[PDB]
This record gives sequence, C-alpha cells and structure tokens, in this order.
Amino acid sequence: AQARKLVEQLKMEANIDRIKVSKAAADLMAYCEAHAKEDPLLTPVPASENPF
Amino acid sequence: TRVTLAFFMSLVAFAIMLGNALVILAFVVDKNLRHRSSYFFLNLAISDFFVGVISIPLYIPHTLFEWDFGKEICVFWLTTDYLLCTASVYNIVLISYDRYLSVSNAVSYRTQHTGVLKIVTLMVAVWVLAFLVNGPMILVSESWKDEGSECEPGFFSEWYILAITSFLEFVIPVILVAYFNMNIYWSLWKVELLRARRLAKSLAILLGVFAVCWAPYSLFTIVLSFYSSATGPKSVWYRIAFWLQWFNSFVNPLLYPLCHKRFQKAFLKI
Amino acid sequence: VQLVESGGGLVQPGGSRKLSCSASGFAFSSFGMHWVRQAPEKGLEWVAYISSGSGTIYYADTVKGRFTISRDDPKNTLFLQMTSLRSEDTAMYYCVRSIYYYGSSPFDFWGQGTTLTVSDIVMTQATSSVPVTPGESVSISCRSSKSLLHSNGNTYLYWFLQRPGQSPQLLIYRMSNLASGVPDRFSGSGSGTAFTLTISRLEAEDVGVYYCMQHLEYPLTFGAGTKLEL
Amino acid sequence: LDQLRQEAEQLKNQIRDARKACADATLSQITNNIDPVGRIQMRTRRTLRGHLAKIYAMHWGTDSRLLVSASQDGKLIIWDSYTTNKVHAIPLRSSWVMTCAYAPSGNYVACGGLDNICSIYNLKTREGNVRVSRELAGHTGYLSCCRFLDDNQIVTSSGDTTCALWDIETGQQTTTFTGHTGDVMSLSLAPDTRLFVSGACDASAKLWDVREGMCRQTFTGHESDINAICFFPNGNAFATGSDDATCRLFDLRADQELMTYSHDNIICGITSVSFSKSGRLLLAGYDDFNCNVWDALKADRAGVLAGHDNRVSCLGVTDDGMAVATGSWDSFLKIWN
Amino acid sequence: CTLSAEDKAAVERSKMIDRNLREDGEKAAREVKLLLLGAGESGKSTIVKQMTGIVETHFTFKDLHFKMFDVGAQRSERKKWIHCFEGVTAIIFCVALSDYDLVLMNRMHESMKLFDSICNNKWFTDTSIILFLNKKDLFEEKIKKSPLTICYPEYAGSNTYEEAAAYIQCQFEDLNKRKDTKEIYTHFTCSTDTKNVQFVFDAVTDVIIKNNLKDCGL
Ligand SMILES: NCCc1c[nH]cn1
Repeated sequence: AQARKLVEQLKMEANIDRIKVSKAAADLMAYCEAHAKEDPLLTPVPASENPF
Repeated sequence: TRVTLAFFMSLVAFAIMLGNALVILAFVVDKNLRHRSSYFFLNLAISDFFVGVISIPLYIPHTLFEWDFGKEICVFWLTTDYLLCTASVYNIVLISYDRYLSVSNAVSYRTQHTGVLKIVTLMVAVWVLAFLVNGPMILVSESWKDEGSECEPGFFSEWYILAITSFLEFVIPVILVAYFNMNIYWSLWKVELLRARRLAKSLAILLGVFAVCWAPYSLFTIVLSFYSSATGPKSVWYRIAFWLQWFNSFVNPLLYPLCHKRFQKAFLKI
Repeated sequence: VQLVESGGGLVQPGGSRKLSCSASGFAFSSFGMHWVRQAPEKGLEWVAYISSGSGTIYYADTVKGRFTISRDDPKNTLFLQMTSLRSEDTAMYYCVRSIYYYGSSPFDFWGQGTTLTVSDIVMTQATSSVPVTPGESVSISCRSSKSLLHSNGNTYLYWFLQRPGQSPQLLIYRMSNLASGVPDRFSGSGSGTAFTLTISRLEAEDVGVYYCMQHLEYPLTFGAGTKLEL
Repeated sequence: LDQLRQEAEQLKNQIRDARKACADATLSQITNNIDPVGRIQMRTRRTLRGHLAKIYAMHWGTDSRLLVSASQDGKLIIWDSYTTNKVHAIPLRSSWVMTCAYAPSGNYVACGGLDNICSIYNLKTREGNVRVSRELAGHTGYLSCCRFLDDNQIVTSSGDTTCALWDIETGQQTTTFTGHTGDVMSLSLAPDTRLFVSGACDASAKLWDVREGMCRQTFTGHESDINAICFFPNGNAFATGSDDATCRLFDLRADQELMTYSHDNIICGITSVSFSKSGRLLLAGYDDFNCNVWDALKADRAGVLAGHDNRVSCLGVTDDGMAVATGSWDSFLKIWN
Repeated sequence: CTLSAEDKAAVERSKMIDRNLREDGEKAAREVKLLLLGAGESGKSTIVKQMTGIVETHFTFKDLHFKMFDVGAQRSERKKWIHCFEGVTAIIFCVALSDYDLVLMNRMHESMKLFDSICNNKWFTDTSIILFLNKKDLFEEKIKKSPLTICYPEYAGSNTYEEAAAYIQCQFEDLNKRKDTKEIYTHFTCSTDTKNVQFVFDAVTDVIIKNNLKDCGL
C-alpha cells in the first residue's frame, strides 16, 4: 500500500512543465526595479510626512 | 605643602560623589528593580552622596586657610555631618536584617505583598531616628565660653554625654550585624568545603571593615575626654582617627550594592 | 443593551431631586456616561460628563457647583443630585454612552429620558422647515464659528435624528461615518466651518428633527434643529 | 515491492536529470552589475513595554496602525503603534502559546499552542468586551502557525505531519494534508489566496493547493531542520531558514535552488524571516542576540539592527512598508524605520 | 496639553490596563512550577494520585501554590519544545526498580540513558532534580530468586535488599557531571502516609534558600 501511494505521488509530481532559471532571475530583478520609488526603507521619506 | 593636601581632599570628595552618583543613576534608569533591596540601597546612596557634598569642601577652609564662617555656618555644618553619618550606619543595619529574614523564613518571605507604603515608612523612620540621636544636644551647645575656636561639639567636656552617644550609635549595630550574619551562616551550613570557606570569608570581611573603620575615633575621644582634657595640641593619631570615619563612605558603595548580580546587570546595561 | 432612567417629577421652587439610571446588558466599567438635556420646545443642551475610573468630572458653565454626578460600578447605577431648583430646569434628560479608543463610535445608545417640572463655539441651524416629496434628494446644512479639522486629521461634528415621540439615534459620527443599524442611503460632508448632510431616496419613518453637534473641546454646543416634513 | 522501489528511484533520477537540464544560468552572474543598497541603518522610534515573560509571536493589522502580541503569561495585547497606547488586553486559558493571527477585516483574532486547540476571538460586539467565538479541536500534537484565509476559513499546521483547513461556522474540517514525516513548523499564505507552502522538521518543504487537497510539489536540500518560511510579494518565490545558520531562496517554477545566505562568523540559529515591500531587503532574526538585513539579490551585507539583550524570536513589516517591528525574549517590543 | 478630550480618555484607558497587567503579573510570580518526567509505565500515576496535550495539576501545601506539569501525551521530538521550561524550579524524575530483567535492552539501561540525556542538558545547568525510585516490594520479593548479575555483572555484593538498593542508588547518582552547581535528591517511594509531599516541600525550600543566597554574590 505504501509503495503504491509513493509511486502515485511521484508520478503526479513527475509530470510538470518547467522553465529556465534565467527567466526567473529576470522576472525577480524586473519586479525589483519596478518599485524603486515606493519603498520607505530603501529611499527614506522626508520627515514632514513620516508618521514615525 | 598646602597644594598636595588640597589635591588629596578634592580627589576624595570627587571619588565619593562619583561612587554614589553611579548607584543613583543605576536605580533611575532601570525600572525592573522595584523591590526592597533596591529601595534600601538607594537610601544608602542618598545618605553617602550628601556626606561628601556639604562636609568636606566647606571644612577645607575651616582648617586650611581662614575661618570666615561664624556660628551660623558652624552649627549647620555639625548638624549635617552627624545626621548623614548616623543615617549611613542605620541603613547598613537595615540591609542586614532584610538579608537575615531572606533565610530564616523563605515561604513567608516569598508570599507577601507589602510593597506600597511600609517601605517609605521605614525609609523615613530611619532618618527621623538618625536626627533624633544627635540633633538636640548639638543644638544645645553654647558652652564654649571663649569667642574663637574650632567647629566642634559642645559636649566634649563631660564624659557622660560622649559615652551614651558612642554607645547607641556604634555598639548595638555591631552586635546586631554579627548576630544576623552568624544566623545566616549556621542556617546555610546544614562541594561543602569551598562554599563554607568562601562564605565565611565574605561575612568576615563585611563585618571587619565596619568595625575597624568606626572604632578608633570613638576610643580616642572617650579616653582623651574623660580625664586628661587635652584641648590644644593634637598628634597624628587624632588626625588620622578623624579621617578614617569618612573613608567608610568610599567602601560602602563597593561592598553591598555592587556585589549584587541584578545591579551588575543594570550597570552593564549602561 | 438597555439603559432605563427614573426619578422625574414635579417640584416646588428650591428643594432637591435625585435621578438614577440603571443599565443592563453590557460592560458598565468600560463606558463613560453623559447627561444631556432637552427643552420643552427647543433644541438639546449639554449637561454633564463622568468618565471611566472616576478621574475626570466636568460640569456645565451654568449650574456648576449645584449639580452632583456619581457612579456605582458593582451595582451598575448612575446618580445625579440637584438642590434649590429654579424655573430654568423644567425639561427632559437623556443618558448617553461613549467609549474612546482607536476606531470607536461615541454616542451610540440613548435612553428613554425623564421629565422634570418646576413651578464656546457657536452652532446655529440654518433653516426651520423643508417640505419634500418621497423619491427626492435632500440636503441639510448647518454652520459654525471656527475650524473643526483638528491637527491630527479628525473632524468632530455629529449628525443625529429624532422621530416623533421617540429618542435620538446616531446617524453620523465624526462628520463622515455611518453607525450601526442605519440604512445605507445617507452621507455627510462639509467644507471647514460649514457642513451638510445628504439623504437620497426618502421614505416614511424618515421625517422629524435633525441636529448637529461639535466635540472639539468642552463645552459642546447645540443647534435649533431642522424639521423635515412631507 | 522491489519493482515499485525501482520505479520510484527511476522517477527520482528522471526528475533530478530534468532539473539539471533546466538549470542553464544563475542569477549570481547577473546582479554583479547592480548597484548595491549601501549602508542601511535604523533607529528605535518607539519602545512598547508591559509584557513580563518572553514574547512568542506578533502580527500586523491590515492598516499599519494596530498591533497584536502574545506572551507566555497567557496574555494577548492589542496596541496602537502611533501613540504607544493599549487598545485591548485579552486573557487566555493555556499559557503555552506559539502563534497568533489578525483577521484582514479587523474583527477576529486567533491563538494556539501546546493544548492542541485553536481559539478564535471576536473583537466587535455590543457589550463592549471580547468573547470566545470558537474552539477548534482535532489535532494530536501541537499547533505551530495559524492564518486566516478569509473571514470564514482558517488554516492550521501541527507537529503530527498534518496540515488542515477549517470552516469556522460549521466547526468541522473540510480537507487534510498529509505526506510529511516529521514536525511542521511554518506556513505562509499567498496574496491570491489559493495556495500555501509549508516546511517540516525533515529538511524539506511542500507546496499545496487548497481547493483540491493534493500535494503539489516538494523541495529538499537543507542539511537539517527548517524553522522559518516567508513568502515573496508576487507569489512566485519563497525563502526559508534552517537551524544551521543558513538561509535559502526557492522558486516554485524553476524547481531548483537560487541563493544561499551564510557567513563564517554566524554559527547560531535562525528564528524568523521576512521580506520588504519591493523585494529588495530580507530581514532575519538570529540567536546571536541581534537581527540582520540581507540584500535579497546579491547575498552579501550584514547591517546589524542590534539592541536586544536576548534572542530575537519574531519580526514583522507593515502593509505600507513604513516600519519594522521586532520582538525578542527580553520582554520588550521595538519599532524601527 | 495639545490633545483632544478623546485622546485623554484613551491614555486613561491605557493607564488602567497597565495597572491591571502589573497586578496580575506580580500575583503570578509567587508560585512554584514543577516538571514531571518518568519512563514508560514508571508508576508516576501513583505519584499524581498520592499528591491531550500538556496536563496541568494544581495543589496547595503549607501556604505554597504548586503547579505540576505532565508532558506524557506528547510524542514529537523533544528538542523543539523543551526550551519553554527554562524557568522551572525543579524536575521530578521517576524510575522503576522491579524492571531490571524485563527487556523491551532492559528497562534499567533505557532509564539510565534518559537520565544521562536530561541531567547534562544545556537549559538545565542550574535546575535541581528530585529522584524517586519506586516498586520496591516486588524488588525485595524478586531478588530472593533472581540474582542481580542478570543485568549487573560487575556486582559482587551480598544478596540482601539493602546492598542492592545502595548499589542502584550510587550507580544512578554517579551519572552527574555538574557537582558544583546543582544537587540531586533521592527517596524511596513510600505507600503508607504523606511523606511523598513533605520531601518535595523540603527540596523546594532548600532550592529557594540557595538561589536567594547565590543571587547576592555571598
Ligand atoms: N563627629 C562627627 C562625625 C565625624 C567625626 N569625624 C568625621 N566625621
């Protein structure tokens, strides 16, 4: 029973379409560059409007 | 000649002031020390800090250059000095009693709740009794009969007023501290060798320092003020016996408060 | 949730009178309590305030030192005591709850009031009567004498309603919010020192008297009231 | 039996070969042309006191003003971070708490621990108090983390190799996830609210789909147990920490490992991990009695936010990204920006 | 002040909550916490009677409040859960005597390994242990027919109960490796009167006295 369950689980997890690593790296760096002006802990907010 | 003496007196005054200012700051900064021990330590620190503010510096002109002070300053000086010294001694005794109750009964010491007003009641009764010990008689000192002298009490003429004062300020505290420390040791005695040796050494130090730093001046005063009233020349023995008394306020902030682990942690926090 | 008052009656000039309020169905030890007054044919009037912890007690600028406010927490009872009554205190009284923390809605539940008979930023209501027809949109505006936008960013105007033969219920708190149990067809907005409430798609049981209050700083001032009738 | 084992080994080898063939270029060779953040320093703006014992969890609200904290005294506290006030104090029945949650609608909170029961509390009522709305039971070990999926669905993970999804109104489980071998310690919901990933005491993590119940995928690679998992803003990455002084960055599509955060002077444990609002700063809580800030794309920087006298055991970030809250065993809670 | 009335009400609320929290916390640091531990079927049920998840038992003895925590229902790894007990006053350990021959690798060696793992743990370098040896009647009535060499080949003593008990007790106490910091107390589990609580009361009194003295650098 355990062997059959393991075989079924591995068969389910084996048939998966994949993409290259470079694509994921590009997507991550793109999202990182896309919000460079809205992060209050990379570019500090002027003290006139900062609640803290 | 005068320069070295002035430098040494200034050094002693600054040492006392810093040594007690550290403890006052340590209590002020930390808010987790709301227990009995910290209250008593703060009382000791306040007394010992005021010891070195009014007494030593003003005394320096009284015995170095020129007495431009008069009666109105002399009486104030005497009252302040006596009150502060007696307060410090009584604080030592109170800390000893607290520690003894910490071991003579642990169950009833862990399950009490009095932490509001009895503490301040005792802290103020200490100073009240400290005044009452010496204030009246020193305020009824007018029998110099000679305009122009040093600033010393008026009861150094009769020996039956010096003796009682030295008896109700010195002997009883020593007896009580010895009795409490002996109870603590004998109770905790019942691996063993090192602990017994260490604790015997610690208690022996904590009693010997007090006894040695407060006995000689009282002895010299009583012996010189019973029969041979030498009111003129004073040798080095008298002048070192006077100075030994104040040197206790340097040692006290090093033995009682600093040895505690909580206060070491608080100091490390600053 | 149920507050009931008692104590009203008829009194000769002078004398004394004590009024009580009994609560049932909530935590009486987390709410501050106000007493508010209404004249026989006029607008409401602020009277007194008592807070949680019995620390703060205010009073009216008119009868200070003559009224006594007290609370009893374990028995959940609120007391007012007055002596030497003149003819200016023939009116009805209301008990109001309030709780102040981040996000709350003060003046939420009112009582049923009691009757007594004896033998400062300025709020003025603009109008006295507006005839309307169901299915029409209505705007009711009132005015002030100083700015109400506090520095931290709030706004402290209150819009209350009163139908015939009933007690008031909060329509809008802090000049822009909506209370509990109220239909979602109301709005309110204003430009500093002058404010207006908007009602869309009128219906029955929506005719009566509307009131607007301030709470920027004590004391609090009332208006005459706008009567909306069909 | 032998044929099944041989088939499993062949499938594992095929998966490994496919993963190796799918690895062509690494991001460590791409960020060398990226300007670093530079030195980053922060200062204590507020300090919240009132807790006595240690602090085990904290969680931000949905508006970046209200705060929840859980201690070993059996106490839950709801604060305001703009004026250092207390809005609520909630007592508990079991003093052994290890997780908390804040409902996105600002109405409910949750607690759990070693009693095997998850308690759900309601904040807004007509009597002015806070009452116990629900008690969920059905696990056999101990709860490690609970999150609100919606206002009427909750998710729990325990130390019995089991994760579960509960429907609050009914009181009964609707789906169970099994397949782990040891204790489970973390889970982090996705923004689209359809998937979640969980890490075990067995140097592995698994990604799950909620509606169906089938385990979606499994990642391995750590030398020892996994103790904290957070989840990237876009929903296509996550990062984990182990009790080996090591952090790792995994992706759900490339099916491989991307970056390793480690340094020779660090030989203590990792207790919590969180990201920032743009995916450019990674905040980690170590056992060296201090936190650390890592450049998420270059994997080299050590901007210690020291200031605690014991182990830092939880941290969090606001939704608008304008504060960082840290809680440690020293019984204090601090706010940074 | 530069605040509205509502903010003053808010700070009053906060101060009141602070007072309540402080009172509760101070009332919650005036009690004794004990952690129970023993081997499988070690008779600790008898200890609980004579005196899922975590099971908490309460009692009050001579003006002290004792909280006993039993942790037998847990089956996960002990490394990721043992740290939450750093502040306990004492660990109670229970071990069986009449299980020297039964093999589950008898019971005695497994108990020895468990004790050696617990006593030298890093979180428990200043926490005292109270050791119970139980099931002694069957032990006395079992050595009349079975020799102790069945599990202790090195033993070369008399076939009497007292020698056996002394040998077992010394063998257990020899496991300690922190003789200068924490002590170990031993007692044979009685079954006729209320000594099993008096022993714990004495042990905790001694622990309190020593902690008090050693916190003062004395
Ligand atoms: N006789 C005052 C106490 C004293 C003596 N010497 C110094 N101080």
